[PDB]
Amino acid sequence: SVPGTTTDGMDPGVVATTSVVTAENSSASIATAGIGGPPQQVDQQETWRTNFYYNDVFTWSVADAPGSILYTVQHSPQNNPFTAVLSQMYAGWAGGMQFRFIVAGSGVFGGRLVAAVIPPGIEIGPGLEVRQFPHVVIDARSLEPVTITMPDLRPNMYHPTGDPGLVPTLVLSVYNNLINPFGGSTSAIQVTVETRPSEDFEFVMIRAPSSKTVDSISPAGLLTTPVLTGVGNDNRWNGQIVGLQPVPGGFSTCNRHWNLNGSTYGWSSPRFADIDHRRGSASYPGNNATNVLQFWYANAGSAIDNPISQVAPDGFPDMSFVPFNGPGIPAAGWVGFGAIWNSNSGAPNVTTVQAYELGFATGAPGNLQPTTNTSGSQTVAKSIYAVVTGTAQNPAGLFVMASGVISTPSANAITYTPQPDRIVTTPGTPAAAPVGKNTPIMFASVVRRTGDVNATAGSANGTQYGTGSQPLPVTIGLSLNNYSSALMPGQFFVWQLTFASGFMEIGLSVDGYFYAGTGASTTLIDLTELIDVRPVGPRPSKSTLVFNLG
Amino acid sequence: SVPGTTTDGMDPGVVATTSVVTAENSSASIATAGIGGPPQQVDQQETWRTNFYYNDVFTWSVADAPGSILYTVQHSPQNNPFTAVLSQMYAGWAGGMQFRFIVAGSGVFGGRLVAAVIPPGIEIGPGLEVRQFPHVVIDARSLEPVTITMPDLRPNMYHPTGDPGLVPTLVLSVYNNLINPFGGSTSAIQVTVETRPSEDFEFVMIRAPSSKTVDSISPAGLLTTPVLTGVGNDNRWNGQIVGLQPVPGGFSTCNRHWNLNGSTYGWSSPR
Amino acid sequence: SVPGTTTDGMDPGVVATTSVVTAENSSASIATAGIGGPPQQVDQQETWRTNFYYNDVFTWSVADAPGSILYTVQHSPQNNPFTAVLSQMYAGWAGGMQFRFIVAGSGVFGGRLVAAVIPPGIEIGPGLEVRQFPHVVIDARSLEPVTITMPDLRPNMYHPTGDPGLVPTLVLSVYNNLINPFGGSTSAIQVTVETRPSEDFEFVMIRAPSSKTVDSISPAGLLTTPVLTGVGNDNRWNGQIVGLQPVPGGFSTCNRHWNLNGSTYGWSSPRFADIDHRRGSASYPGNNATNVLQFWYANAGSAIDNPISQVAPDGFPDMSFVPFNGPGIPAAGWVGFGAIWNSNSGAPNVTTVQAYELGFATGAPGNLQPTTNTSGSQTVAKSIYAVVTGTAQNPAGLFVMASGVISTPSANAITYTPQPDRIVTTPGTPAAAPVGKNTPIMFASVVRRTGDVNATAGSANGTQYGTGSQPLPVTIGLSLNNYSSALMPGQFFVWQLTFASGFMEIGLSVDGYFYAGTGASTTLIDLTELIDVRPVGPRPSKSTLVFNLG
Repeated sequence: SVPGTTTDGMDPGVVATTSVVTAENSSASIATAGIGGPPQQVDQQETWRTNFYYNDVFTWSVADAPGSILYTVQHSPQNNPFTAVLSQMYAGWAGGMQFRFIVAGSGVFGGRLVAAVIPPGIEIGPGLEVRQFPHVVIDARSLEPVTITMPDLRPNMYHPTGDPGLVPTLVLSVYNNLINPFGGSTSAIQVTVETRPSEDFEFVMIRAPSSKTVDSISPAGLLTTPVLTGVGNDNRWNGQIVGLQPVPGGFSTCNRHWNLNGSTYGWSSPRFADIDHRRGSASYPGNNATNVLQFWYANAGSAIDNPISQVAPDGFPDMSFVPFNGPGIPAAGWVGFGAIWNSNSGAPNVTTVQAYELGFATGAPGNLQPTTNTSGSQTVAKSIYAVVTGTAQNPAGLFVMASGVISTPSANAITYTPQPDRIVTTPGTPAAAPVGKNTPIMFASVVRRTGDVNATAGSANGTQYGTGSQPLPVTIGLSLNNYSSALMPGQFFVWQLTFASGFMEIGLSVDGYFYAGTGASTTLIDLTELIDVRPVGPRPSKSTLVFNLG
Repeated sequence: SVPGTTTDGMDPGVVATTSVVTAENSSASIATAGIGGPPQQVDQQETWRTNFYYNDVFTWSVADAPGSILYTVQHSPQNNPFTAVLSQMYAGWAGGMQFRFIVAGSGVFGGRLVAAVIPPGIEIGPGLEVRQFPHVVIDARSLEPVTITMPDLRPNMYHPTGDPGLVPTLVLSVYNNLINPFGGSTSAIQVTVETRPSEDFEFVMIRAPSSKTVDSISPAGLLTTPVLTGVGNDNRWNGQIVGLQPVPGGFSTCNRHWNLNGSTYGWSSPR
Repeated sequence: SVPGTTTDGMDPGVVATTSVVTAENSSASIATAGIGGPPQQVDQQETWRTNFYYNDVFTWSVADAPGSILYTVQHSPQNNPFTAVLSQMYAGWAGGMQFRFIVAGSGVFGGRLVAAVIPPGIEIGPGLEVRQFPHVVIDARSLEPVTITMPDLRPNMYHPTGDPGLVPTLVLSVYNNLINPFGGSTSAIQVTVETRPSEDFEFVMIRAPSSKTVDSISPAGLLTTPVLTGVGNDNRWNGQIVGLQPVPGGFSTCNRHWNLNGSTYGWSSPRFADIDHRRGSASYPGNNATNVLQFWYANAGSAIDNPISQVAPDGFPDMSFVPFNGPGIPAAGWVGFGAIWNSNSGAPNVTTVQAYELGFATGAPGNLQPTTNTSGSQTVAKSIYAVVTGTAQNPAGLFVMASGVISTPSANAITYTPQPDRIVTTPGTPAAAPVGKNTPIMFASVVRRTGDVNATAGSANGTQYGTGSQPLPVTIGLSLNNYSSALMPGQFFVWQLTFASGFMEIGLSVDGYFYAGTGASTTLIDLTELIDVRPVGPRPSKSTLVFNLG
């Protein structure tokens, strides 16, 4: 006898068929994937083919209404961890994949789940009625696993590895409300999804692995475990990422931000080199030239140095200029050490070296006001400390070092200084907006300031944070590879961030912005107990990313 | 007609073989380990090798997330009591070892465990994912015991007792969260691990009692009963230890402090 | 009929046996790799198993003496491009591999090659007599391919994927001098090596690919094509790598340099953050405090801030201090913008902001002399331009920004400024020395200066170069992973850099230094027409790396 309480790795449990799984589909799938040649990696006795391996886990609570979606997977060789390795030596794939669900509940629970394979060409999200497709209904009291097969319903004769085309989507939604007849704090059970290729899965043509690599067919390898723990910086301050900042209002970052199409709207390369502009006018107030505040300005659009955009010099911060006058230190400003140099010889001036506040403004000879649009604006520098003399040369130049620190009027730290009310954006960049319970996030790094240059993380004076839209390895890999055929609009590419106590998901839209499903919470995420990052793949944007840190 | 509520000492229960237990692994283990001469203590009627005996017990809480480690042991003679007695009497070993798990829960509980055998070269830590190995899943409502045999996967021809080298590792983690539908104070059950050598386990060379090398006898002898309620002094002062106090936040002492690997970072020899 | 002039991909040509290939070795290899379980990926009709795929090409000239080694490969699943993909899902391997040699010569050429499989435990290099092993002799006039099989002569019962153990080595040396009876400029032919697994090759256990990944078993993925073209920086100046600098005398870099054991001797993390030191004495000369040169110094060894070494603060340059006085700009110095800050509050001073030269010196109150050893020395800063007033506080602090520029006394550029005569090294770091015709190389990046801040690559004023020991992605990946069981001492890990016109090899020693076989040439390599980088694996250090750029 074999009890139902212990299940083998190769045991499928009960096999739950659906009208979408037909012999005609299987025979047509084999017969027309044969245009790739003989099927490859089809040995039935291989260990990667015979066992089920983990794909996901999800929670089913009593508050989950009938029709609400709990699980959604897209047909891919990236669901299985071993067909994802084998796809790096083959140029195509076809066939189906089995999905084994193990429900972890007792015999006292009620409520049921429903499972349908959704054909390609149908939008996946809320309002998709899973119970009016051909479906299967699973109890909460299932002891044995329930494996359903996802066939290859494809309009192409095989899926190329780079662009697969249209694929089905397996949806597990709530059929009936899960009930606990006991009543109390214990109202949730868990369902584990595992996966294994079907008997008619195959790869079709071989190809050299030095062709389109793992970094060009999916953005799974961009956001790996050392990137988010201690190695990757951000794309604004070049500082070690120590957290995530949820932005419930939404923001819009243009500079050093790459979308999933391999394009940018900014004026900066994916690197932190210096800001060097030629022929911008420099000036200094009054008639006396001792301890004066050096000023520099140049119209946006006349920076003919960058092969990416003519708006601003490379590495210029996309922050509005905060106005200040006299010997008063401004609040929340990008300042960076630099100098004024004569354009005719390239020689920097001896005495005009200071920490210059860099930003975007509107009227440089008159009243200095901040701005966000680059149109009709100008890139404006002005030193925050005293400079002896000052170059009043009109064709003069400005050279400012790459990384920047925070201007703070006192020793005490302030909030994260690129707030969305002052981030400079060209006309045309799309904005990150909260979709469902998923709010956009930034990537906080500890950035020191001009009030305490000894201030580190956890300083008793107060810790200072600067935020970026993307990690630098993420936007470095996004500029080098194109992932248009990896995510439709209205979809996220989700990773899982396992922590020491909890676990929580982030997702990347086609715009390039990252999202965590935290709702309206503004509390910074610690990112210190982060142990593991793994990808799970394309998911709907209107499906809440999980977030529990307790 | 045993009802399943009472299990014999020799009864394994349901045998769950993942993908590592193969016949020709056993054949390539038995034939190869003849480099230690004739195999010793191989009599499959002796009671020390036919019965399951206690090794460890562990607690499965409702707060243990999926993927959390509950019970991991490297392949060793030390996972069995009588094999640990005989391992000081011999200088090499080979073969597998069965692990019988008995879950102490009623039929009202829910949640699953996952057990895999990890191959010898793999590093075991935070990044190891155990459900993406060939595994077996065990329910919290298991009445009969479940036996998972870890075979002897090895690149060496046998395992020296002082330097076994690369061994496989049985890893038992949480597959699904443990659920009590009542809630309340009861939030943890217990699993007892019994152990018994496999059909192909053996020793080879004899050697003098108490004489091996690396993997020095685990430091169970440096901390005994009197240390706390008798002799035994401190590092800064020479007084009896009257209590322990927990510091929230941590500390750092590097004067008379020696680490697992014998080394000090500082002055002041321990006297 | 099948002519010998056209050969199939699956055609082995003639099969050249050796006494090292025996039936007892094959049967023992199968019978004892069976302890891993059933053999995996052993389907004989698979396309990756049946075809030969490219491994290497090498040149055989008339100047190559009898006994000189032309080709050397180590037994590995990294020789084949498809067993290298399959090794990411398996925990072990065993069995042999075939090597197919196609000699490209006419029937007018003379001379012969010899081929032996060398057993493990034997040193590979010059003076290894291949003609006194069991061997096979191949003409220069061979029309059909010659395939010889490399058996698995192993003392382990299988090779684990991470550490394989002792493996054989296939050596192709010269048997007889290649002769052209014609005489002239055409004195070289080419031999192509291809590879295919043997019938008894296998993988033994499956494992999850999220285990020890491709970046931990071999350093092949560290030096990839975007790293050396336009993305990677260097570990000294954080600038885009535009070339390689051959150093025929040898050098020794300690700071921000990681070896293959995952260890460093430097005082810097693999990142370019700022230099922040507490309690170093600051001073300024004379009694007047206008336009004075600010000075700062602190003894090396009293920087209690770094969790890696107490020698110097994190990010401090390993360059000797070049002395200067008065209003004279020094030559070839690390200068970086910074300030002096009061240690009791962390507040930077308003007026002491300048471009400070940073270096290592010996006597700070007396005569400032340069130094290379860190022992008995001190980290010394001194501004290169005028600073109003100056903090004379003994417990004061220094904060200098991360990246540095060159100090140049005129507008004109100079040689690459971290010359090996001034690179600061702790006592204990090993030095890069020329082995054979292979000389160590650095990684030149265009670093701008204080004489022309508009100076870029190819400037009519003159281009300025700063060199580092390693690329930043290479030393970032070397700190995260340990490759002790990837290269024995006396070996290089070679990559191939294919250019538009030529192709040339670099190799990485266990010390962490890179080598190119260029002899005594000091000419900088252009690295602009670099199109492809691929790895080839462990090779002897006393075997000249190829170099032809024409």
